[PDB]
Amino acid sequence: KNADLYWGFSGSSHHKYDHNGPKFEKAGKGAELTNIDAASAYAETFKKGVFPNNKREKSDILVFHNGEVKTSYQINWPGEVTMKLGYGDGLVIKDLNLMLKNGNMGELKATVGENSNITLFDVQEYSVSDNTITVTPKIPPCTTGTWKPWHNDLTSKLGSLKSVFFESYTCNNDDIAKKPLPLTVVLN
Amino acid sequence: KNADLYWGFSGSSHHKYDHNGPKFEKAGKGAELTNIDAASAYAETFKKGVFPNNKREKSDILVFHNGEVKTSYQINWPGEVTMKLGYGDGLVIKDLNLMLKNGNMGELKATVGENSNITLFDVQEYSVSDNTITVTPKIPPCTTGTWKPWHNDLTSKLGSLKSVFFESYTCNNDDIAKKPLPLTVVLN
Amino acid sequence: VHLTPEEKSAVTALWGKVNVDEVGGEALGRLLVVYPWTQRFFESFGDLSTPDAVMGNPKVKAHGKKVLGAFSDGLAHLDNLKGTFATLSELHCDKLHVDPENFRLLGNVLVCVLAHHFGKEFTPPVQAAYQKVVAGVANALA
Amino acid sequence: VHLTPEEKSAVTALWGKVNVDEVGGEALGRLLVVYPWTQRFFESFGDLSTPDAVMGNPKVKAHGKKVLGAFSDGLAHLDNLKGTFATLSELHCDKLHVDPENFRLLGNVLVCVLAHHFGKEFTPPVQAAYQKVVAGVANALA
Amino acid sequence: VLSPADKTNVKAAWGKVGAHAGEYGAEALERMFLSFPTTKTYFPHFDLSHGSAQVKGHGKKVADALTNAVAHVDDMPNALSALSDLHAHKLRVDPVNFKLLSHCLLVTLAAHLPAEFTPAVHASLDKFLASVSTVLTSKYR
Amino acid sequence: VLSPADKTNVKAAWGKVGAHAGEYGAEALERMFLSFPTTKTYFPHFDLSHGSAQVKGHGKKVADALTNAVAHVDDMPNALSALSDLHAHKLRVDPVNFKLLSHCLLVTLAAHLPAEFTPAVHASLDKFLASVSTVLTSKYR
Ligand code: HEM
Ligand code: HEM
Ligand code: HEM
Ligand code: HEM
Repeated sequence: KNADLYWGFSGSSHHKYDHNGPKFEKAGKGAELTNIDAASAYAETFKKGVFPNNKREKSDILVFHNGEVKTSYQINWPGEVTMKLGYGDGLVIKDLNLMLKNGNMGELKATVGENSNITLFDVQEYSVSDNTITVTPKIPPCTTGTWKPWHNDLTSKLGSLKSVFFESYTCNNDDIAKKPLPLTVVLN
Repeated sequence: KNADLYWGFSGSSHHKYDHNGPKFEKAGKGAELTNIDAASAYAETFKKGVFPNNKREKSDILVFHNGEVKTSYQINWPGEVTMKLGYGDGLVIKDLNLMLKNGNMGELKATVGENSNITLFDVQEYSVSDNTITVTPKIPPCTTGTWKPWHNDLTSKLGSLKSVFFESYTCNNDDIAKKPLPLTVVLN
Repeated sequence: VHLTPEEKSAVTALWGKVNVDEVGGEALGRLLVVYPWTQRFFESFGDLSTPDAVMGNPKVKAHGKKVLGAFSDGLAHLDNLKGTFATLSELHCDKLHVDPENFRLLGNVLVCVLAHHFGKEFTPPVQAAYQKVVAGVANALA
Repeated sequence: VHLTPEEKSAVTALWGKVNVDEVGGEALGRLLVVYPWTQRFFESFGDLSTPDAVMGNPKVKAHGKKVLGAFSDGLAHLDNLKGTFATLSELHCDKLHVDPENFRLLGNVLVCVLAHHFGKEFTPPVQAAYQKVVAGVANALA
Repeated sequence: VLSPADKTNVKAAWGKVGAHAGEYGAEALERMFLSFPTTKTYFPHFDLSHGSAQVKGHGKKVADALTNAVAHVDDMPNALSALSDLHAHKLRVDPVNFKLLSHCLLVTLAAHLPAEFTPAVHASLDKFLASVSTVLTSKYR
Repeated sequence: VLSPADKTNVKAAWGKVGAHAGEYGAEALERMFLSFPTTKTYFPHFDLSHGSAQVKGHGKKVADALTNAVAHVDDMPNALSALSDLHAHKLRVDPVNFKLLSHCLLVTLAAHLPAEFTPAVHASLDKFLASVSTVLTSKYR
């Protein structure tokens, strides 16, 4: 009848000072910012993320309610949220669309600002246990040069300087923390 | 039959990093470096001193044993100790001689290095309660310009740069802490 | 220094309203408070232990007048600052050993003092013109 | 720059043993690693993300050769560095906008590279002579 | 290294800016671009004309970042890490430019708040802006 | 602002100095006095001739102070407060002189320990000596 999506966005969205990573506000249409202690289905995925050294004590997680599932899986959520990057004006992220196929392909797309069909990340793999899907993003190894752990659609929409929150030249802990966290989808 | 002298030297001798104030070692001839918990007669005088912000957790106090008293009081101790100032070579301080007169005059003198009869400080006042003398050094108010809380004999012997441990141009807490602490003399 | 006639005009007009008895003393005093190692060169001036002792020091005020007089001399010879400041350059380098970075700091403190005295009249164009002058004087002294 | 004949002698003797294929690349590479904002001027050189990527970059090595060639040109005209470096001065200021403090930093990194290559042979007198040369080149470029 | 008095001086002076934060930040940027034209080369994508809305909006972000740095003056590397990522790792701004902007912020404060711009406060603001500049130009990730 | 890697780099390189601490400090001072003669004006009371015992003994104190600064790299204002009192409040050494001595210490390390003087270590030592210099030239009492 529905699906709930749980996502911490990135480890860098959990800095002690919220200007230092993506910050979310004004969740609506089924999206909700929820304290991790009240989003237990995401507890184990959240604990395995790469977080900045100066990490927030109590974290909120994005939870998107009332998703529509077509079962391969095709899931769409009506939720919308505002993402602020540093001192910038907010950008609305909405129309989250997750496609999953053959256990090892698919992608999470969204409308970001005025641009629709923006792939946020490709899927490396996913598994289903009971009524829960665990979705792992496809992230290149951080080796040398420019490291880009999110899809090019996202950073090309954001531009060079807002993409500082989504890419790095170096492989330091706080840069690795910028990568997308995995998703937990609970089917009801 | 004898007198024991208890002295913390200065609040600045109790910095967390011992290169930041006078440091004592090689106590002999009746002088002993004693932990404050074992020199209870000095406990209340020590607690009223002006100490640097970055203060040592557990402090040692100078204790000079086997002093000779002539009763006005004239007390001499045989003890010797080495004082190191920062990265300098040590200076032996010995032959401590305390003269007290009329309740409000007198001075503490010592041999400092190769120089005898060096007044360390003049006495503002002293009081006797039971078998204990509390001796208060005469310290000018810190107003403006060069502030010199020790006798000129001491700083003129030490020279300009070693006198940085005994004087200041400013009245900041860590500079006020350079002033001589009071003495406690226990008559036995 | 290359200033346009309009920039030279703005500099000359503001300079005419400068209180020559105070501005120099304030710039030198603020140099001593803000960049406190500069007090080493003026040790003989007496009490420099607090900002109030520095600003109120009669020797700081008198020397500040001399400094302001030299910046004014630079306004008369903008196309030959090197030749005009030749004697002072020799004095501050060969005799006083003043690192030339301090000349830039003094010029910027003088710009702050002009801004503090003139307020809204020290407009961004007026500051830009004074920046060319103080850079020229500091380079000439170096 | 005013060097005594003995200082010019020490400079010329050490310069003759410099590996012209490496020292320049090492000085430029170390400038980019130690003073990392200097990488802004060489963005087109490719991978500068780590010290190893910087030092091993073929464009850093090739450009470093050109820089070393210019310091060598300064050794030929010590009494007219301003005139000799006129074209480069115009290039680095009017076109590239390199703040002149970076010229001093590059000269000091080159002194470190000479010390690293020559060890005990880069004696305090030999360094003192090279300090006059690198200050003269950095002032000429400024 | 800020003294305890430097910290209380900066907090008191910056607290007097208040609603004029954006205005002062915009004016400091305008003074910088006009006095030191080489600094314009970091903003090739901006409309840099006087009274530019882009310069005004940027000035409000600079002033808000300084308000945050003042509030967290004893934990600035942590509080400003993403600004260090942008200025030191991405833009690679030459530290001389931070001295230029800091001077123009001092000039703006002196022009608008003469009662607050005492010699002691000027000294504390200079050190504070130098410490913010060191954080934003250092690579400490 | 030192990164975690800068701190481990400085500790490893300075740890290789060991018994040669005084020798390296003395050589760095000699290089400074000879290359930048204006620095001699801070030591008018010294015998400044080559191989001077006074310069040798002073070099051992400078090197020992750097060993302490390395050991307490995350608490340097507290660990070095009496050195800040001497250099900033009493001597009032111009900060340019600290850049000169830091450069001569780098040159000495490059000459004596070429295996340790990698580009990464040179970068970390430069920032470390700049942070020690800021502490010793700041008035934070
Ligand atoms: C006190 C020093 C400074 C502070 C507090 C500061 C602060 C800021 C802030 C808050 C932003 C916006 C970041 C965001 O949106 O998340 C920014 C962006 C930027 N800064 Fe700075 N900055 C300083 C100095 C400088 C200097 C000296 C330059 C160069 C001359 C510079 C060049 C830039 C550029 C080019 C951007 C991007 C602007 C854009 O595309 O909108 N900054 N800075
Ligand atoms: C890395 C930087 C430096 C360190 C670690 C350092 C350390 C020291 C130490 C440990 C002392 C002895 C203090 C004592 O005995 O308690 C000292 C003294 C002194 N320093 Fe420095 N110093 C540095 C830079 C400078 C510079 C750049 C100058 C000037 C060019 C300078 C001038 C002096 C003078 C004049 C003395 C007094 C020497 C005497 O009378 O024996 N220092 N320094
Ligand atoms: C940058 C602009 C400066 C200007 C225009 C300037 C101008 C002057 C003038 C006109 C004199 C008096 C010359 C004489 O009559 O013999 C003087 C003296 C002096 N200046 Fe400067 N000066 C500047 C910067 C500095 C700086 C930055 C320092 C030190 C940090 C400094 C330290 C001195 C000293 C120590 C004297 C001698 C004062 C005495 O003992 O009577 N000056 N300067
Ligand atoms: C201080 C000593 C320096 C010397 C002797 C020097 C010398 C040179 C020479 C010989 C060229 C090539 C000129 C041509 O053939 O057209 C050049 C180009 C250049 N220099 Fe320097 N330079 C110095 C410092 C710097 C510094 C400190 C920077 C930047 C931080 C810098 C950035 C550049 C850039 C960006 C180019 C153009 C390279 C390209 O895109 O091909 N230089 N320099």
